[PDB]
Amino acid sequence: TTALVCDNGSGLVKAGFAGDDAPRAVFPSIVGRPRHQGVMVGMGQKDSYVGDEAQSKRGILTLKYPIEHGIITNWDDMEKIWHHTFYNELRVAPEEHPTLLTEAPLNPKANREKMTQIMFETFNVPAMYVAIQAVLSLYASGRTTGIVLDSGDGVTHNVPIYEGYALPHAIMRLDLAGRDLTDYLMKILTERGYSFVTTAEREIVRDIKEKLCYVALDFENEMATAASSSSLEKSYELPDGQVITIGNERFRCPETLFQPSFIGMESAGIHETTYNSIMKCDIDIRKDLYANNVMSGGTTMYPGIADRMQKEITALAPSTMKIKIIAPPERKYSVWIGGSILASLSTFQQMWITKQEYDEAGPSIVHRKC
Amino acid sequence: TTALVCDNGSGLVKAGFAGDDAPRAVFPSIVGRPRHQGVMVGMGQKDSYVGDEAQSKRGILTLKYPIEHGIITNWDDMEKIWHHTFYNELRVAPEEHPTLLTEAPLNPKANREKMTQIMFETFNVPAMYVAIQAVLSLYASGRTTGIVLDSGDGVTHNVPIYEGYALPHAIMRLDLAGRDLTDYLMKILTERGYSFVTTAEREIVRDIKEKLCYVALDFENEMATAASSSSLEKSYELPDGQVITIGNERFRCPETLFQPSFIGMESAGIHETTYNSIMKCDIDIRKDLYANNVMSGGTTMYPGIADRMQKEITALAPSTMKIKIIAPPERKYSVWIGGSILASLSTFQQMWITKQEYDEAGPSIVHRKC
Amino acid sequence: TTALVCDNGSGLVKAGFAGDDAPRAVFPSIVGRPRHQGVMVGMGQKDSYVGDEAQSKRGILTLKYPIEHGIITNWDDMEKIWHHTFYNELRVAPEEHPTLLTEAPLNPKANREKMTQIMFETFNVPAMYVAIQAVLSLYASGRTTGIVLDSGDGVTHNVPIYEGYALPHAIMRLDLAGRDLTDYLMKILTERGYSFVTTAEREIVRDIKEKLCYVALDFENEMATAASSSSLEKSYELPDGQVITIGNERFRCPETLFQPSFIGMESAGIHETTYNSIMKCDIDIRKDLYANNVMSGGTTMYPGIADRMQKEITALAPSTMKIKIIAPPERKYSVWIGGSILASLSTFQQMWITKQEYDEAGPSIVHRKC
Amino acid sequence: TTALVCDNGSGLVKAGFAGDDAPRAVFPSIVGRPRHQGVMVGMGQKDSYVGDEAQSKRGILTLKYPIEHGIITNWDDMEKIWHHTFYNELRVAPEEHPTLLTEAPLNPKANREKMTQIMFETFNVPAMYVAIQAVLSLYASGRTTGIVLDSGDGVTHNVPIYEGYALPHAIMRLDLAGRDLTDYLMKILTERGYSFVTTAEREIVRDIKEKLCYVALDFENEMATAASSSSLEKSYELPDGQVITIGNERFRCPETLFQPSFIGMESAGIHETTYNSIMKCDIDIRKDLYANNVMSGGTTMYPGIADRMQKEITALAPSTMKIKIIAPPERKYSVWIGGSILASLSTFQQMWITKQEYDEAGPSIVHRKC
Amino acid sequence: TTALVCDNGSGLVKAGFAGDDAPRAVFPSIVGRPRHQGVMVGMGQKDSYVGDEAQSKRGILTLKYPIEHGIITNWDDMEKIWHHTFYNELRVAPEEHPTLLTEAPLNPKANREKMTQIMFETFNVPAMYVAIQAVLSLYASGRTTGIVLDSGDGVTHNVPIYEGYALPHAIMRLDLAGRDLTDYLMKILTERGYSFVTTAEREIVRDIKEKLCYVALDFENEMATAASSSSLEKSYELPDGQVITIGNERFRCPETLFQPSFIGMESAGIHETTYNSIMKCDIDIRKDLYANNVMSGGTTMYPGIADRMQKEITALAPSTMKIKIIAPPERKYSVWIGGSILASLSTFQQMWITKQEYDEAGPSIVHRKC
Ligand SMILES: Nc1ncnc2c1ncn2[C@@H]1O[C@H](COP(=O)(O)OP(=O)(O)O)[C@@H](O)[C@H]1O
Ligand SMILES: Nc1ncnc2c1ncn2[C@@H]1O[C@H](COP(=O)(O)OP(=O)(O)O)[C@@H](O)[C@H]1O
Ligand SMILES: Nc1ncnc2c1ncn2[C@@H]1O[C@H](COP(=O)(O)OP(=O)(O)O)[C@@H](O)[C@H]1O
Ligand SMILES: Nc1ncnc2c1ncn2[C@@H]1O[C@H](COP(=O)(O)OP(=O)(O)O)[C@@H](O)[C@H]1O
Ligand SMILES: Nc1ncnc2c1ncn2[C@@H]1O[C@H](COP(=O)(O)OP(=O)(O)O)[C@@H](O)[C@H]1O
Ligand SMILES: [Mg+2]
Ligand SMILES: [Mg+2]
Ligand SMILES: [Mg+2]
Ligand SMILES: [Mg+2]
Ligand SMILES: [Mg+2]
Repeated sequence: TTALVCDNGSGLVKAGFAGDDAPRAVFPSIVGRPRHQGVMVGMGQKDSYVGDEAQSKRGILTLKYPIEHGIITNWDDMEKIWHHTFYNELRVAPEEHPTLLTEAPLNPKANREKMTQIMFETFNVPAMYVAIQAVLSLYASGRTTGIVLDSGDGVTHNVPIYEGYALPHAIMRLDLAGRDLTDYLMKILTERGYSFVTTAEREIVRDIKEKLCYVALDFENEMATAASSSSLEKSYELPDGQVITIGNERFRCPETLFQPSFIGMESAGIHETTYNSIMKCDIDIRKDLYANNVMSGGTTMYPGIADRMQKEITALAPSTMKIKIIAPPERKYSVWIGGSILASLSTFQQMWITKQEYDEAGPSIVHRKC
Repeated sequence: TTALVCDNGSGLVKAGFAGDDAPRAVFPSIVGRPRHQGVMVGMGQKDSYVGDEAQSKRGILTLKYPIEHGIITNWDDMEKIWHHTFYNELRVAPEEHPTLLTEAPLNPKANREKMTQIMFETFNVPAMYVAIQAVLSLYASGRTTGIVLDSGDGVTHNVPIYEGYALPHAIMRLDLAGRDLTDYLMKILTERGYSFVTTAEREIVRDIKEKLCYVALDFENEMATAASSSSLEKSYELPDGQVITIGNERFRCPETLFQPSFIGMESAGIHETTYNSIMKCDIDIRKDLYANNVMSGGTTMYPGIADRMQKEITALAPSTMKIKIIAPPERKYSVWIGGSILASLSTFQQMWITKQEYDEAGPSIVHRKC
Repeated sequence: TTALVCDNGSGLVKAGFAGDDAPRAVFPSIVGRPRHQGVMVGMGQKDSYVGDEAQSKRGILTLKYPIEHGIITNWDDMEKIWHHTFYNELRVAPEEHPTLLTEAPLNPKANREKMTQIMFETFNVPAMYVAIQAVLSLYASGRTTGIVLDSGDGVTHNVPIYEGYALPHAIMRLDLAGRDLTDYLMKILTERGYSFVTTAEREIVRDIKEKLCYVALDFENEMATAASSSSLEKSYELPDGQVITIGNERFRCPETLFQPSFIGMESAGIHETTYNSIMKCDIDIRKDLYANNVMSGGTTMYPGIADRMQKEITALAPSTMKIKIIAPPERKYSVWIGGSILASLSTFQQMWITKQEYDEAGPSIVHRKC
Repeated sequence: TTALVCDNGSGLVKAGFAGDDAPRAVFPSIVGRPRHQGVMVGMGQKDSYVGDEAQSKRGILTLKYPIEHGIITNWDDMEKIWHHTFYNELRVAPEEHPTLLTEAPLNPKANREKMTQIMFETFNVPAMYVAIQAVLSLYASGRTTGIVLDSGDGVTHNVPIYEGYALPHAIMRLDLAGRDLTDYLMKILTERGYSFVTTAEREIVRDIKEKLCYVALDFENEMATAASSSSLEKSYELPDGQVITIGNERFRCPETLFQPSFIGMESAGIHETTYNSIMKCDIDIRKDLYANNVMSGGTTMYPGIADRMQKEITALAPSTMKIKIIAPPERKYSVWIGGSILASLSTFQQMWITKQEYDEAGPSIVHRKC
Repeated sequence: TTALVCDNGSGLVKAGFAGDDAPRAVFPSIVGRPRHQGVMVGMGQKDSYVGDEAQSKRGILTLKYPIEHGIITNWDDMEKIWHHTFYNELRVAPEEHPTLLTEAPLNPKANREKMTQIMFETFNVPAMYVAIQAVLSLYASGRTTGIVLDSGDGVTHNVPIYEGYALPHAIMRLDLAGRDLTDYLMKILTERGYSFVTTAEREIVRDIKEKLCYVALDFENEMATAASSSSLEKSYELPDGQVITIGNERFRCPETLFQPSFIGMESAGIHETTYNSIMKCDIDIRKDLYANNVMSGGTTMYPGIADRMQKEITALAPSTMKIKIIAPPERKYSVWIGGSILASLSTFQQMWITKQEYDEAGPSIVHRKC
């Protein structure tokens, strides 16, 4: 009866039933093969470790993400993570409840085809559907009008949606996301005397960026304050026991979202892609899209990103237009919230692709249906 | 008991009961099909949108006019607009009150035949009548003598009417109207750096022409003032937030009414067709037609069109004759005013074509009756 | 008690009571049917228009004269004009006052019979009488001796009358009158660039001939003056506003009265028919008829017609005889003046044909009585 | 030695030498100024285009007729057409061969004066003559007795001619001709959905009337056949590629020749003007004029016009009289045939007005001579 | 003596002398600022790179087009490109030979004014002229009649031209051109696993579209062949060494020329705008415009675009009309060919705007002259 919604993101896998507020299953999407020979005999040494067990034993593992910027690079570990979150995390079978998968727009069709094939052949689900992460994150907002700024761990994409009709010709996609921010933070933290080279360590930098990084109102004056005094510096407690003192890196690595020239990308920052997509949209819907900029994803959780997004957009947009940046306090899981509120809808229950519909169509039904 | 009068114009549909001063229902006559796929599920997405709901959601629609220059191009959307203005706008049934339709002279008989067939078969009205827009606009003037300058959104026509006997052999018809003026304004506004290509945008140009365009007393001196200084330029507030600065376009696009060589037409302007029709009329009625030039329609609402019409006519007419241009302040709906004052007349109540009269006659009773 | 005198002429109907100087009712004798369909509903549109209401609304009517050259062509409109001048113009009933009708000599008996039948059957007058227009126009002169030159709109006739005994064997009749002059003026005005084809327009030419045409003392020298210079040309104010410049047409179309070869008639001019009738008269009354040439009718109102008539007659008559042309200043209505002065006479009151006399006699009493 | 005969008609200019059967030069009499700026440089763009070159390039021109209903409205283009037909069409000089011009009766003297002045001053012809179109069209018939029904493109006139003596007092002139028929066809073709507004298009309607229009034996029964079935409708191949389906318009627009109330004229049809002119003629020549009704002009080329003219005339004329309608198969150029057969006559060679005769007389010799 | 013709297009700058067949100077119109700091010292690092040097060093540059859809967005780089093509490419001075510039119709007057000001103030040319690209591309065809389908890199416009007189009221302009096709190809190539985000890469997609894209005879059957088998797929050699396998994208992105709904535009495809402009033209020139559809520009170089244009036009045009699509093998530079054949014309040598003419007129002489 109930439906499963599985937000297979690049950094986290939010999986839970339909009709509830919060996702019950949340864990990093990495698999870890044992790095060392393992002299001790017995104790249940396994070939792989998924999620929290990998996070706890990350010292002797070699963590890696199966999903790049949205595309699934490796498939065996992806279906392994799916089997894990289905059996060892939710303790349910896929043959009973329909599953709901999410993806980013401007996605290779091979990824969706392999998703459908894996879901229908290995697990044999009665029905499923492949929605868009940004559209669901807009559902969670309760409204139907406004452009969505969805930026997760691997991809940042924006799609403007009017009063039910979205604009596919203005869908912008930026490969700059949280993983690139973590890489830039690792690259700029070596200038302080802290080398993070290995994948296992990189997670420490990820947590440091998650709980110590913020976006400045403006770059120049915050640098001037960084240059003068240590009033800005703050210390962190490392798992090994040492302490580090980061200064301008607290707001320099989040600035890459607005100035991609730091990691080398030529793409316009997240504050300019939205304005360019709205300027590519229709001239009557711009008044409604300017005052509705729905943000989602874990990357939009920095303290002060909403204020800078606002300021930049009213700097780009005309003065008479008013800019509003909807910053929900549960925007980290807004995609899952939208999927769960979508799965309970009665009108949507008819457009699930079913096995009986899938047999004659093959793995190509997903493009024509979704 | 009461009778419905429905001025199914090319740009607006003025619909209301009989015996009242103002039409209660006024909205643009366009239907809009959804342009984009519509990813959001639910919320009441419809196949079409008529009138003000189309004007509000014109961003995602593709607006189009079912009526060209007076002829009804598409019939399904026309009867859809009729059903809309009957049920969702007036909340009345056509089976009870008789309806009154209007049309322009020199009209194809197929249009009137299809009008009668749709009104008698789909709605099954007890009685109806097809009058002429200019004759009704003259009724609204309270007088019976004078030529009528009726120019709406699709057609401009002139018919001289004496003390009850009109002259059908002098009925002039000009395909130049407000839609052509809007097209010319769109064509000449690209020279300033503002491209309006799509139908939805074109409505913005229509409102700009409605509330920023005027007709000059003479073209040459106003151009000389346009050439020298910006004393003439005025800014406009666009819905997107931007501002535009129009100069000579304020009086260049309304000049097409008097110089059709701008949009390419070879027809004499609205100031020469009236004089040629009066010169085609009888030699004793010219003295009464020269001093009575009743104007109507929304196109005759430009500031200064009455003065230029006067000046041009006394330039064409002999000097001893005096020219008067009746410019009523409610000439935008003068056709509807005349229809409503006509429907209350007791003598007219006998010449409605009824269903019992329509059965044996077929759809050809309208030509012999009206 | 009082008696009605009704001069039912070809161009005008002079109707009034007896014993007064001027006729109170004067209007053109034409009926006008509506030419156009008449789209406007109501306002009192009528089937016909008689007299001044037809003259005012002549633009949309098709005027026509019921009386040709003296004979009544159509009878329904004639009795309609009679009913009009009796009820809507004089506001009196024919059943009370006796009516007096006039006619031209050498008239078909059917016309007088139908006149008597209409007056006695439709209106039921107590008494009536059918006199001769020229005899009454001679009464108005106060004298009893002299030939009468009566020329109205349709017929020109001359009857010499001695000291009470008229000569019926010398009654000449010429079908050349004002209508033929108007037709000739219309035919010769097209050579200047002014086309008058329709009946309504023709009235404008009639007024132009009434107030701009004169008869020359001699044709040759006036042509020589017309040929040289524009000293003769004069302009006219048309009702439409235009102006025309007529030259030799001011005295060419009135010359038809003396040279009938212009409109094609073979009849001797009005200056030769009088001389031929006097030469057909008795040899002792010629001395009294030569010095008494009473003129009447509206056609004899041209400036200079009296002088030319004189000159022509003394050119035809012997030198020892003296020629006099009585040109009264009220000769336009001289027939009505004579009828009114005749109706007051006591001796005439006995010879009215009465209904009681009419019953047994039928419509043939008029020939034996009058 | 040879003489030029130039029938400067309202729609066509038939020009050729004398003594031959057919006119070598035939082309429409219109001049066309270039309507558009003409971006292409070179190629021989000219200020005007006359005749067939205007007909071929009528798309970018604005055609107009210098001759109205017989009067020459504009003189510069008229003398331009004369110079064209003299030099670029016949390749002859006017100084050598005498020219013969034609005109309609009841013509303004200014037109003939300007004709003579242009022919004697600009071209300096040795001699010329201004004849009448109907008299020449009667010459072409080989007989001398009979009334002529000459109806071209601008004027329809009738003049009865006996055994050498014509009757100028019975010359009727009707302004209804082929141009008015084309205008009526354009006005009544808009009821089928085909709008012809511009002058260039109007020529297409002219050809449609020339090769698809006929006159019915009677109006009522042909309408009854038009009302029932499409057995009457016929399609036409437009130059643009489209096809049209005309029904009752094939015989409705030619009916205007007999019922002028369609275009609004009050004049009696061509079947009543002839009878009224014959009834205005002499009573002994009516027997010879009834059996001789010579028709000419291009307007008399409709299939069935002869039969309807016959039927109408024997309906108007007495029964004992026999009516004959001479319908020659070359009546389209009968005026030119008569001019050419007239120019070869030896007796006519003496009455040409010569330059030596023209010097002292001025431009007024034409009225006294012709 | 010789004249310079400079086709400053949106994607390429064809510059060469007059009187020769091929343009000697051809290079992309982009400027590239150095993206990276440039650690190496010396070697001639420059602030900008224009044309082929930018194409060779595009890896470290950020290419951008100064011309949008025809309008010049940035002026400093535009005059820089002009100075480059004048000095570093042709090695000539502008002060000696007159220059000829081209532009698209329906162009903002500010662009032409700035063009004239830059050419007369910075370079001080003796004379110049601003022609239209489509008119020149028609000159290159050697004929004068036919509509031109000019579609370059930024704008597609159509102007019908008759035998020297063009029709400015039927000039259609479509903002869909090769740049939009390249953007659509980049958007649809991400579905195969190849992300092109940066401007430098986009040139690789441009070359892929130039040498691997074709237009199908019909969309449906070619999709059916694309769906079934890889018989359609073809590989490409990337500069980095990798190979790509494109399938339906070979004919899907060129279909945008006929179905603008792919990139979101509401404009009718290039096959419908031509038919709508011809239907807006005159009815006599349609027969000559249907059989003459001159194509030009680099976008019209796809294999099979001529056949599809033909088929679509005979599908829209009537059947009796014959459609011809002139597809010249040098239509990529047809505008330059026409400019060069135009500059050698003797008649055109008089209408160059000169400095002495420019002084008193200011930068506004270009509108009144060209
Ligand atoms: N409190 C926080 N502040 C800043 N960044 C955060 C915070 N929490 C998570 N993130 C970043 O957001 C990313 C998670 O993205 P997520 O929303 O899970 O993407 P997806 O929905 O595609 O799985 C992490 O990589 C982390 O770097
Ligand atoms: N205030 C105004 N000034 C100038 N033009 C106007 C104004 N209001 C309306 N119009 C023009 O008049 C047109 C409406 O014509 P309308 O009178 O409704 O025709 P119809 O009676 O046939 O419906 C509109 O297209 C608009 O361009
Ligand atoms: N002032 C005038 N000068 C010249 N002609 C006139 C004048 N007034 C009237 N007429 C002519 O006289 C005619 C009127 O004739 P009228 O005497 O009324 O005849 P009847 O007595 O038979 O009615 C008119 O047709 C008009 O043409
Ligand atoms: N075959 C035809 N059938 C009917 N009408 C025709 C035909 N040919 C020509 N006409 C009409 O006749 C007119 C030509 O008149 P025409 O005899 O040339 O007058 P004119 O002699 O004064 O030049 C044209 O306008 C055309 O409408
Ligand atoms: N062989 C080809 N096949 C398809 N498209 C081409 C080819 N060559 C060039 N193009 C396209 O044509 C465009 C060049 O347009 P061009 O004719 O130079 O415009 P302009 O004349 O305005 O400079 C390029 O952007 C390219 O995409
Ligand atoms: Mg995400
Ligand atoms: Mg209207
Ligand atoms: Mg009288
Ligand atoms: Mg003729
Ligand atoms: Mg180009």
